[PDB]
Amino acid sequence: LTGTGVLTESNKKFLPFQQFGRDIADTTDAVRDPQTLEILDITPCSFGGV
Amino acid sequence: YTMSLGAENSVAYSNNSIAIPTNFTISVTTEILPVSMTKTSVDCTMYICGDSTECSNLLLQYGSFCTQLNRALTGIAVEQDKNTQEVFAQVKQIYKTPPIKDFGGFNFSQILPDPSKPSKRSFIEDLLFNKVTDLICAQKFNGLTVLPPLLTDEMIAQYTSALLAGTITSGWTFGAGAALQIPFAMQMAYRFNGIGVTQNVLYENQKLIANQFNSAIGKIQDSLSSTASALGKLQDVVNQNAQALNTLVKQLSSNFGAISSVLNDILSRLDKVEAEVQIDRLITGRLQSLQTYVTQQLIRAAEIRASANLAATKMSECVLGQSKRVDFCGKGYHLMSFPQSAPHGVVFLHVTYVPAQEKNFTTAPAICHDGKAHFPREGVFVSNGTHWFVTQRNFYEPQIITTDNTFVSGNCDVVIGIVNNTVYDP
Amino acid sequence: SALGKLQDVVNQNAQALNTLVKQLSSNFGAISSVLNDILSRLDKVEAEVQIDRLITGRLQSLQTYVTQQLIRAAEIRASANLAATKMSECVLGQSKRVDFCGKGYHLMSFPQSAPHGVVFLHVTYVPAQEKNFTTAPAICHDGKAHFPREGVFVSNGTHWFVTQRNFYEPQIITTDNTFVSGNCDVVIGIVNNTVYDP
Amino acid sequence: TRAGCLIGAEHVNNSYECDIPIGAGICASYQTSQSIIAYTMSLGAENSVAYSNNSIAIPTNFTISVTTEILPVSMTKTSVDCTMYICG
Ligand SMILES: *[C@@H]1O[C@H](CO)[C@@H](O[C@@H]2O[C@H](CO)[C@@H](O)[C@H](O)[C@H]2NC(C)=O)[C@H](O)[C@H]1NC(C)=O
Ligand SMILES: *[C@@H]1O[C@H](CO)[C@@H](O[C@@H]2O[C@H](CO)[C@@H](O)[C@H](O)[C@H]2NC(C)=O)[C@H](O)[C@H]1NC(C)=O
Ligand SMILES: *[C@@H]1O[C@H](CO)[C@@H](O[C@@H]2O[C@H](CO)[C@@H](O)[C@H](O)[C@H]2NC(C)=O)[C@H](O)[C@H]1NC(C)=O
Ligand SMILES: *[C@@H]1O[C@H](CO)[C@@H](O[C@@H]2O[C@H](CO)[C@@H](O)[C@H](O)[C@H]2NC(C)=O)[C@H](O)[C@H]1NC(C)=O
Ligand SMILES: *[C@@H]1O[C@H](CO)[C@@H](O[C@@H]2O[C@H](CO)[C@@H](O)[C@H](O)[C@H]2NC(C)=O)[C@H](O)[C@H]1NC(C)=O
Ligand SMILES: *[C@@H]1O[C@H](CO)[C@@H](O[C@@H]2O[C@H](CO)[C@@H](O)[C@H](O)[C@H]2NC(C)=O)[C@H](O)[C@H]1NC(C)=O
Ligand SMILES: *[C@@H]1O[C@H](CO)[C@@H](O[C@@H]2O[C@H](CO)[C@@H](O)[C@H](O)[C@H]2NC(C)=O)[C@H](O)[C@H]1NC(C)=O
Ligand SMILES: *[C@@H]1O[C@H](CO)[C@@H](O)[C@H](O)[C@H]1NC(C)=O
Ligand SMILES: *[C@@H]1O[C@H](CO)[C@@H](O)[C@H](O)[C@H]1NC(C)=O
Ligand SMILES: *[C@@H]1O[C@H](CO)[C@@H](O)[C@H](O)[C@H]1NC(C)=O
Ligand SMILES: *[C@@H]1O[C@H](CO)[C@@H](O)[C@H](O)[C@H]1NC(C)=O
Ligand SMILES: *[C@@H]1O[C@H](CO)[C@@H](O)[C@H](O)[C@H]1NC(C)=O
Ligand SMILES: *[C@@H]1O[C@H](CO)[C@@H](O)[C@H](O)[C@H]1NC(C)=O
Repeated sequence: LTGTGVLTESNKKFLPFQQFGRDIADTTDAVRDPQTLEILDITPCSFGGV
Repeated sequence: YTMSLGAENSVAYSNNSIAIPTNFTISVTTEILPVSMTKTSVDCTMYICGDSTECSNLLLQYGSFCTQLNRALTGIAVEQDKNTQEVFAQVKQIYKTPPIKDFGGFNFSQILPDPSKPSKRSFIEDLLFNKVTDLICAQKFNGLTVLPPLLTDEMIAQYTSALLAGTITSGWTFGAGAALQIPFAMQMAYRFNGIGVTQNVLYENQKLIANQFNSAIGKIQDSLSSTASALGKLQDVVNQNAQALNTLVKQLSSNFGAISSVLNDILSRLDKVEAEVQIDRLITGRLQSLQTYVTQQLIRAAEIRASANLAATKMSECVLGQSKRVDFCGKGYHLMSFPQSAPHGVVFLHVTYVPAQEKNFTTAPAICHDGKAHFPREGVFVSNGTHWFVTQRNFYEPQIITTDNTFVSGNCDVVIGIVNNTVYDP
Repeated sequence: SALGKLQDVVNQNAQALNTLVKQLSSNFGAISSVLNDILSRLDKVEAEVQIDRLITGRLQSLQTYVTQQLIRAAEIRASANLAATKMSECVLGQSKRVDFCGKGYHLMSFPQSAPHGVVFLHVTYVPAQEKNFTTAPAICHDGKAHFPREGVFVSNGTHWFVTQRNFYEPQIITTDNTFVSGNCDVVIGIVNNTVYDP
Repeated sequence: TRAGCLIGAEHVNNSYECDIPIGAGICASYQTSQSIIAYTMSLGAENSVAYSNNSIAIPTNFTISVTTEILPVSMTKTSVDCTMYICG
């Protein structure tokens, strides 16, 4: 699942069969690391208009 | 069921019967008008080609679609602030209410700002702001940003307070030039003289008029605090903008004939020669969605601009003056109006003069005393059965028919329906 | 910057055509932007593939331009209706509407022609020098209350006068200037002064 | 600011007329040594009408002022050949 963003430890309690997690706009907002059984939030890096 | 158009009312018309109200009731009505909507700044490159390099190179081949869309959105964002300024900044000098509330019985403490609360807004303004009410993060992450307005809520509240203070301390002279102080009693007398009612009615029933005004303001507050559908016009625009943003942000979950809706799912499976078709289909679909959204936003902005022009016209004609246009500054004979701030809108409190209790009387178009036809200067001849009098139109105040009340023109054999009656000579 | 409202319209009408001409030069995914370059290098079966893309792109551009022009024409029609209303009201008459025929009391207006627009020279009546005075709702002379017919009572400190609301012209309070209505026990803030009889 | 982080303009406490609208009540200007400054836009001179129950103001003079107003009426016509534009 290629992407770009800032990773942060999530507090969402994923069930043992919950691998990924999508947002309202069909975008991955949470992912489970395959090696370490931890939930990580996917947030795009800081941006904005100039 | 078949909808009823209203109760059937048969008017007792006659060639010698007239109805003149013997009383009146001051009625205060509210009107909600949108003035602006939420600004939108759609990052076209991040929406169509979010975090991609080849997608941007393919999108640059289409032309200046992103440029013209951003230009239209910038024009909308500028014209929204332009409308807000043209509506809420009709004066070039902020006024302030005096510390003494010696108006004559009228209670304006419910529409003037309260220094206790931090936000310099009145009670009605607080109610209106409370009656109008994560998707925001999802919209922001896809390139849909909301720009803040130029004038904050505090500045709009200060403008409304200045308009209200000018209206209650100078009447309508503050709009045509410098503010001229005048007691509120004389201001209401001028208002009554504007609608065709003699000024003595106010100087004789000022207590009743002030009590009715206070009761009307209280009922307006109770109605705004009880129901949740009085500010539906602004909530409608808010919900429409929110639904448009939600549709624009959910259109990204469509394939448009491609193998996947995510660009990373295509750039990680296909090469640089086969994924071109899928990326082109996605770009076409998203660009069509953006064009449709921009067209809808332009039409909605035109509607909001029309509404804001109407609101500014109503402000200038009802608050800064006394408009004689029927059903414009509320239903009835317009006396005065007070503006009120509202989220992305304006709310007026139109004070109107409404007759209450009318009575049947016998009328005559003219009176002949010594072979000369007499016509009322300002009023109409009435008869209570035995005697004849002359009274104003919008109020029952009988007076003796004298030479100073009627003028002579013609003779008796020319007017149809003329009766005989003596004309007093002072 | 006096004719900025017309300059912006002209600039937008020129920039729309400029953007259309520039988008004419787009490729829209084809091998070239020029039609003759594609029609003279590829065979019919292979040329139609690019001709369809070019036609679709240019048709989308034309539709966008027509939609923008329709919205701009609706805005211009609204502005022209407003201008015609202002003409018929201020020029061909005297409108009592506040802040409509210029800021102030509208006296008259003179229309002026402008490139793709109209210019109105609104003439307004604005008071300049004001003074403070002591006012009163009515006057008590012989138990009756005297209200002004057209004007308001003023006092310069010792005497009472009656003058119009928009100009200072003091006159003696006579029976021909004020009318009698009611008594002098219900009016709030009433005062005492003599009423002259001619 | 509430609109964002403005970098390159000095923050002043004096309130001037909004020249360059930035957003959220903040505007920019080019003043004095010359540099871009940012400030909260003002609304006008704070006035206080001397209201009273027995005070009236009646003007003793007048000034006839002429104010111009420009309104668009029409725009340039354009008849785009829908066939020659796409298939020249
Ligand atoms: C005009 O209508 C008002 C409102 O109904 C009348 O005021 C009421 O009059 C009744 C009877 O005189 C009193 O019992 C109420 O207390 C009054 N209400 C208020 C708020 O003052 C008024 O009397 C009517 N005028 C005339 C001439 O009949
Ligand atoms: C205008 O109306 C308000 C609200 O009815 C009045 O505020 C009341 O004032 C009295 C006396 O100070 C208090 O006992 C009440 O509790 C107040 N009401 C509320 C809701 O707070 C106010 O006094 C009125 N204005 C005038 C000049 O009397
Ligand atoms: C019609 O109005 C006249 C004028 O007021 C009434 O005449 C007066 O009536 C009262 C009581 O009935 C008497 O005290 C007065 O002396 C009468 N005035 C004169 C000049 O005669 C008359 O009664 C009214 N009629 C009706 C049916 O209301
Ligand atoms: C008003 O008075 C005139 C005269 O003062 C009345 O005219 C008379 O009408 C009767 C009936 O038609 C005739 O017989 C008389 O010859 C008329 N007199 C004159 C001098 O022409 C008139 O009828 C009266 N109007 C009303 C409504 O009573
Ligand atoms: C208020 O106005 C009255 C009327 O103009 C002034 O009375 C006049 O005062 C002058 C100055 O002495 C006399 O020459 C006139 O004879 C007075 N006229 C009358 C009718 O009395 C009065 O002085 C003014 N008061 C103030 C304070 O300016
Ligand atoms: C205006 O004049 C009337 C009568 O000339 C004054 O009324 C009198 O006032 C005195 C003092 O208050 C009382 O002793 C009398 O009984 C009153 N007479 C009547 C018939 O009411 C009135 O006070 C004067 N106005 C002012 C402001 O002084
Ligand atoms: C109203 O204002 C005008 C303009 O200020 C006054 O006209 C001036 O009057 C002074 C005094 O006579 C002259 O010196 C100026 O030359 C006048 N200026 C113009 C442009 O005419 C006028 O006098 C004022 N009216 C009153 C009653 O004070
Ligand atoms: C191998 O992966 C498992 C999870 O599948 C993890 O628990 C374990 O620690 C990993 N071991 C090493 C040596 O990385
Ligand atoms: C006037 O007459 C009509 C018809 O007789 C009647 O319906 C109406 O109630 C009358 N008006 C009053 C005030 O009684
Ligand atoms: C009013 O109408 C009645 C009913 O037809 C008629 O008898 C009477 O003469 C009319 N009066 C006038 C002045 O027209
Ligand atoms: C009227 O009185 C107020 C309050 O004292 C004052 O500010 C104002 O200047 C006065 N008007 C004139 C014309 O002097
Ligand atoms: C005007 O207001 C002052 C201050 O409250 C008061 O003393 C005076 O009695 C009032 N006069 C009238 C006529 O209301
Ligand atoms: C503006 O006011 C703040 C608050 O007291 C102060 O810290 C700051 O130094 C002031 N800036 C200027 C330029 O006076």
